[PDB]
Amino acid sequence: QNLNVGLIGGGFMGKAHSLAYAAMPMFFWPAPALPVRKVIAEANPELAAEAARRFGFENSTSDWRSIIDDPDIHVVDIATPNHLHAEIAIAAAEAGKHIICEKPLARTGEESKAMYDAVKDKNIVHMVAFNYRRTPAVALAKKYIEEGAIGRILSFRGTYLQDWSADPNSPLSWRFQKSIAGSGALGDIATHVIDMARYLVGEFSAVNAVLSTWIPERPLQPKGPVDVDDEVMTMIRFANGAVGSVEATRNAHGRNNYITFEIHGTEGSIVFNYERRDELQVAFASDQADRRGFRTVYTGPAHPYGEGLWPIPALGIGYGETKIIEAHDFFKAIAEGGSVSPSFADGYQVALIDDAIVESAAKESWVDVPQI
Amino acid sequence: MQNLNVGLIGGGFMGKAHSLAYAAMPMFFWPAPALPVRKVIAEANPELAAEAARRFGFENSTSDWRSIIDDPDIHVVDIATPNHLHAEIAIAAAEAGKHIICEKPLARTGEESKAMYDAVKDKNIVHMVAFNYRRTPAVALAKKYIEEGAIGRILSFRGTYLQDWSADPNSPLSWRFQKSIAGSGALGDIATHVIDMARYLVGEFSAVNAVLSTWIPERPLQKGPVDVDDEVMTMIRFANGAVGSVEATRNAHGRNNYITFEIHGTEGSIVFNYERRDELQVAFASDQADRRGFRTVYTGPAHPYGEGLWPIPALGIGYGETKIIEAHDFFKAIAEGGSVSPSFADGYQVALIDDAIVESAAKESWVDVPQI
Amino acid sequence: QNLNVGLIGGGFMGKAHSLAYAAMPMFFWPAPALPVRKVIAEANPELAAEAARRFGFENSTSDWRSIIDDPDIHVVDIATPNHLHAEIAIAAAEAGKHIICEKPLARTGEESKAMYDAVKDKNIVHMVAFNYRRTPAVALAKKYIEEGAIGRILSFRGTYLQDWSADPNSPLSWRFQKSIAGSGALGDIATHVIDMARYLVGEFSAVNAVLSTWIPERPLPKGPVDVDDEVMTMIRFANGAVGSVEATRNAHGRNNYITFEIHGTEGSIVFNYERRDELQVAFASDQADRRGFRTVYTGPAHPYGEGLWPIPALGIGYGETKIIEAHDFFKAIAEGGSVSPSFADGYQVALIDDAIVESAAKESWVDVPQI
Amino acid sequence: QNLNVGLIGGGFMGKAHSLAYAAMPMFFWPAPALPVRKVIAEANPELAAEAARRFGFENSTSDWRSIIDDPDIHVVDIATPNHLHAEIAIAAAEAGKHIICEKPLARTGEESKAMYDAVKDKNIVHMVAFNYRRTPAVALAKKYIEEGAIGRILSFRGTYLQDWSADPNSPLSWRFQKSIAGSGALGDIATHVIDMARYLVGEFSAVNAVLSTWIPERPLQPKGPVDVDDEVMTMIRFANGAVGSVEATRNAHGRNNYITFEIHGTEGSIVFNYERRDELQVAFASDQADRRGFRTVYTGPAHPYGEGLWPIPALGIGYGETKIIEAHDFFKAIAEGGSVSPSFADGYQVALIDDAIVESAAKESWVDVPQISA
Ligand SMILES: NC(=O)C1=CN([C@@H]2O[C@H](COP(=O)(O)OP(=O)(O)OC[C@H]3O[C@@H](n4cnc5c(N)ncnc54)[C@H](O)[C@@H]3O)[C@@H](O)[C@H]2O)C=CC1
Ligand SMILES: NC(=O)C1=CN([C@@H]2O[C@H](COP(=O)(O)OP(=O)(O)OC[C@H]3O[C@@H](n4cnc5c(N)ncnc54)[C@H](O)[C@@H]3O)[C@@H](O)[C@H]2O)C=CC1
Ligand SMILES: NC(=O)C1=CN([C@@H]2O[C@H](COP(=O)(O)OP(=O)(O)OC[C@H]3O[C@@H](n4cnc5c(N)ncnc54)[C@H](O)[C@@H]3O)[C@@H](O)[C@H]2O)C=CC1
Ligand SMILES: NC(=O)C1=CN([C@@H]2O[C@H](COP(=O)(O)OP(=O)(O)OC[C@H]3O[C@@H](n4cnc5c(N)ncnc54)[C@H](O)[C@@H]3O)[C@@H](O)[C@H]2O)C=CC1
Repeated sequence: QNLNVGLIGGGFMGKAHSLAYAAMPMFFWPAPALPVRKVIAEANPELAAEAARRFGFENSTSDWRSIIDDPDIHVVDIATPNHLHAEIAIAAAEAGKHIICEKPLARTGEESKAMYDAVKDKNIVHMVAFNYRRTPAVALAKKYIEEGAIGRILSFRGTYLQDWSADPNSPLSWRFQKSIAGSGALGDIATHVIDMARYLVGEFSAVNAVLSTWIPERPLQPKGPVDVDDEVMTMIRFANGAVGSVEATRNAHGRNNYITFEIHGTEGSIVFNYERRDELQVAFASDQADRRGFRTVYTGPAHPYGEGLWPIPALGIGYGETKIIEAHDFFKAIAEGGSVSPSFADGYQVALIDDAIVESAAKESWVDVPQI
Repeated sequence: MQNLNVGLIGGGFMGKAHSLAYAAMPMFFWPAPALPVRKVIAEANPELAAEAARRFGFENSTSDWRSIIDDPDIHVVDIATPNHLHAEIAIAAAEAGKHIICEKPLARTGEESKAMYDAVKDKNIVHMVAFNYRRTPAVALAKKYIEEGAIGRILSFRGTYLQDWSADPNSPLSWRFQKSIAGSGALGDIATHVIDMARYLVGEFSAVNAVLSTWIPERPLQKGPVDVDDEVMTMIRFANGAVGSVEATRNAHGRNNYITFEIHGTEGSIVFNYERRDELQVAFASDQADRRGFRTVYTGPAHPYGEGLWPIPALGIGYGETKIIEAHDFFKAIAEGGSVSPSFADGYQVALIDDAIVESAAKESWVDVPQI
Repeated sequence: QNLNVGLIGGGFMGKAHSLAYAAMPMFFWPAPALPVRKVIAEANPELAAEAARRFGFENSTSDWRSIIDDPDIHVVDIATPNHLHAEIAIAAAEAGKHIICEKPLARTGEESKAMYDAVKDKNIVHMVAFNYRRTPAVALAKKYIEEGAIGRILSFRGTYLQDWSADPNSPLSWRFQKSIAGSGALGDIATHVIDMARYLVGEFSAVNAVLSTWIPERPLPKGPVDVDDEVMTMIRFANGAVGSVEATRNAHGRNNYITFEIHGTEGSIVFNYERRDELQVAFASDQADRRGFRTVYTGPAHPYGEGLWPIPALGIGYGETKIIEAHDFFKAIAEGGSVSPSFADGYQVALIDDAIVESAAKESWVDVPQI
Repeated sequence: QNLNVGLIGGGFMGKAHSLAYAAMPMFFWPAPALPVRKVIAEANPELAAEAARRFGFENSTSDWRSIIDDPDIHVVDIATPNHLHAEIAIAAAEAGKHIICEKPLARTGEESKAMYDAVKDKNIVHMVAFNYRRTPAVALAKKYIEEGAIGRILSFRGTYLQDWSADPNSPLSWRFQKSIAGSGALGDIATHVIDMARYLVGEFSAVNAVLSTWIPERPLQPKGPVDVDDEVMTMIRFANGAVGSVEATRNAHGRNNYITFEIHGTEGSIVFNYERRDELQVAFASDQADRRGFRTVYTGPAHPYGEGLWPIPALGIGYGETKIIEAHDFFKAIAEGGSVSPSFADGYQVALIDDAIVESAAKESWVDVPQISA
């Protein structure tokens, strides 16, 4: 069975998404369904037609509403900047389309809520693209935790450290503009870590945070204001009694895409570093005392999703494989008439955690995270 | 834009990696040198062939590879079969005036490989052997440092390829363990990748001195004998006067896809580990005395091929990106009427090196490597 | 010149300190002064006598006051549990003796204050034994920072993760009893990280903390743990940087994992004591195609390198940190100078700990009093 | 019991040796015996007196013969360059002293044979100072192998890679002079790896090697010739049927004290890197399939020698602890009327391997390695 995709935005995530739709059935065969790259929307006709050629779409448009109104489109895939997520998803939901939307779901908790409300009562699959939790090593961590293999979780530490804008001469873009992005590091990269904490540990009860801006204006490439955070650090109380912290920054020289976590359980520990994403480190307390420590486990056929990936460990997982697994599970949900995680429910919950972090930093005090 | 019809022969492991490369290359390298059309796939029987076409997105399928050779509208023949069919298929393709990419090793013996070289060497066709690991961005970056003189003159090279997927004696007797099909075991299957790297980064081999080992002499079928090497180690004299060694094995517990090198130059060193392929390690002698050592460099836009890959370092290179780069350079050679490296000339030189290694092991002496 | 040492405590730190006194001049020659292991005190005569023979002291005693009252003694070295730090240090200061005291300085801010007040108007050398800041790699980090090589510091992350007590059957030693220890992970190990932060970044302005006890009772029949197993705190530095420190006794796979990561405007530095020979430094100024963390092995080219091993990676262990400590302590004494960290630093750390405890109790930011 | 030590030479090993004697009882208590730093010899009386003060020796001399002839000296510790090991050890053995000698035992197999022949019938403890095998990680690897925990050994790889002389302006010290040193990288650093190979895998059956000199002259401490190898690589056939190789060099930028090995067994693998000596990496085939790989094990109380070292893993092993452990075992053998490994027998076997490597390199052929009993 074919599912006709309408992809809105042909930039960085347009590419990664197009790769996923091209490759997914090659990896996961027989596929839950066959993606058809039907129409791509971009900001003007020339951009759109060029994107269609590059990414292999059958049609282009400069008006995304023409995708919403097309009765032959089954999936709407939102790959635009954060300011258009809600308007597009809400239209798509009203037209009864399945939706994958890039993170953060929207710019604020309130805007995210409207998207969740728009889908929560329809029999459509809705997904927020936190692809990093589908790194096989992160799925392997989940497996170990659910089996009890590290016991009860005490403590979680999570980072997302980057440096692509660590230079003040690096130009202003929508990622530095509150009106567009909603927040800086918090929305752009801390949300990936937060989803990861929710996935592996559980729901957040409360946060206590500090937001920092290090580079308050950038050249327009003549300068404009950066009115978002460059860096966030937050302590966390988890609803199950665990404690933790998350730190994200755009200003860590030497750190490129350093999404990490360290989890301490009563019977073991798990460490992950996405810069070496093929590896998961796991220390089991039950190891004999003279041979006890972290094992470096390379993901392959024996680990979650391994049947759909490469025939030996360390043949190498890249960014693409994570989007491929994401597309697979999205399509599986559609084909099976089920739901997928993370959904717009997960999207909205994160946006509420973001609001709580901002409020916490403003008031310099603990803030309870409202639940869903 | 120029569209080239590909006939792929084999829909196994490399059939998948190759299909991914043909679907993805234009998305990464845009504007593309030419657009691959997945036109026909050949497999061992008609049911296999049709299923592989559905899986890998080929328009047509056949159980007979000759029908690809004889089809005037196929521009590219891509040989992804086991080693016993490389020569017959490439020689047919050459005679039909097709561009050819052939999986490594080029064939089972030096003499088979020579017949393939002789068939293409005086034709105006692009011919390539699929030593894709040299197109890991980290390896291309190593080449850049070297050719720039940034580590000075090369003194010594150490290369490995350590695996463990058949380290269990109950792993069965596939074609890779059968000399009549494979030609050799670890030597032809995995040492050739390291030998190609050594030729690319250091230069031509002058002599070798080797030991071949078989640790598991019989396996279950699907009982039968293993008549190839499980492991090879060889010393090398390079024609430029550097020294080195290469070691490959199927029997190193904990080693998954551990293709590595370490190069010592007069002014620096380079160390590469494919299990962490995003990284190149480089130590420059020119560093100030109190801040000298190996730098871990993560590949991205600033490094070779980076313009066609991901927007920041450590977003993550996998196996697929190496095949995408290989496909890009193959197609660029075709579009531009040039040649590509490594070619059948390279494939044949490596077959001669393997033969010299076998001779060496048998005679327990240094053997000069014949030049093509 | 000889400096006569009176060492109080013959346990773990007794052994490390005795090693430092025995080895320091072999390493740093000519030496600032020659340590004489003159008297070791222990808790009873037989322990003391055995400790003097094991550690090579001229004399033993089962009464630490015999050291204070011995006019031959130049140096009092306090290697007892935390409850005796204050009374011993104060008596030694009143006797005009140079003092090194193990961390934490005392059990609380107030007890620490008494120790500081006893030395602050004197010119004796007083030192608190935060020896991890004298790992050569950490001193290297300080050098890079002071040179401006990573620019201005924005952010600090520090850990001390251990697991020696992660098993609930691990017994109720003095480190788990508030009356003796003062606090748990916070006093015992987080203080090393706080010291490193103060050394590399600067003074703490405010803290916001959470304290956790995971294992509330232990075999002595059992008894209650009334200290923290784990602490995490956010930090505002006086200079405007931000950071955090995390320490725990409950991290399976982590043995002596005292680490930091510093983000400056022109570079980053990472250190991991479990691989203490290494310092990781990333300079923004690296050419754009060869930029990232370089792993620097400490040796002759690096701070303290003239007194250590002749090549990098010959190997620094725990003892070398203590030897360097002793070296600088004795150099201060012999020149009539002061040493860092002093009891001023020890007391400042003790104020930071009190602010951390207070912060955790009140679940709010607390300003750190300055001495 | 007190054992009087006469140390000959107060250079770099003088210091590490003096540390071992001063510290060993603090770590391993009760001690087998108490080392006494009685007399140190150096090459002139001013050096000797200065060394005695630096290293805490009671007495000094400029004539090491006065240590041999001193009836109150129990232990002779030879820490000179390679050219004096033999003359000193042979005189100490004839005088009935216990002996620890620095590696390599002597300059050649023949000279090493003389040393072994002088001790093998005497009732003395004799030791060659291959201290790196007493890194606790390496002792741990021995434990795993002897237990059968990685099965039968198929393959061994060892390196000793350094760069302290990778600048050709680094001066022509004795280490670059064949007449003093006997060989370059081979004798100075490959011998440590060869000892580990013997200890962990077994005896060598044959070798096939290449020796390289990259920098053929250096400034004198005007220039002189370097007439030793900078670099060695050798393939190995082990007597038990395992294969392997060893590589050592003075010319590897970024490598400081990179003594490593990788061992492949039928049921697991072991990897060690001295630049991170606190760690041993071990991969067990028996791990469940979804949690299988190299474990990074930090050495401490649970591991060999752990009762004498630090109370938790990763408090930190440095070079000195290896010398302490070495002195512990040496004194233990003296105190118990026993012997220790590696002895002059082992020293001589290594010198024979070196000779075979040299010969192999010159003939470009496999050379069988004689056993010390031949
Ligand atoms: N899951 C992940 O790992 C990542 C997610 N993201 C998210 O993906 C989304 C897109 O980010 P990037 O692709 O990096 O941004 P980008 O700036 O590379 O591309 C966004 C594209 O949106 C197009 N666009 C703008 N207005 C439009 C309109 N009215 N109609 C059609 N197209 C329009 C632009 O022309 C541009 O090409 C963002 O929400 C971002 O937060 C971004 C990077 C990674
Ligand atoms: N460059 C690299 O990194 C790698 C290269 N290789 C090489 O690729 C080649 C294929 O290896 P794999 O894909 O691993 O083998 P495979 O066994 O996974 O697949 C080979 C396929 O060839 C098909 N085949 C056999 N006879 C055929 C015929 N007459 N016509 C059409 N198809 C036929 C089989 O049905 C099978 O599906 C080999 O030469 C191997 O050495 C393999 C793995 C990796
Ligand atoms: N890296 C570092 O700087 C470390 C510092 N420490 C600190 O060192 C101090 C001692 O710790 P450890 O040596 O590990 O404890 P420990 O329990 O090993 O030894 C303490 C010794 O003090 C002795 N003692 C008790 N009362 C005494 C008295 N009245 N007179 C003489 N001796 C007495 C005990 O008999 C015991 O042998 C503590 O303040 C601790 O916080 C401990 C470990 C490491
Ligand atoms: N086990 C290990 O890890 C190491 C072993 N070694 C070995 O230890 C030995 C000494 O090497 P280093 O200490 O590095 O050399 P060095 O050159 O630092 O010291 C040698 C000392 O021997 C002294 N000496 C020379 N002739 C003498 C005489 N007739 N009487 C008394 N002393 C005399 C010299 O004055 C010099 O101070 C060598 O055999 C070397 O191969 C060296 C370094 C490390």
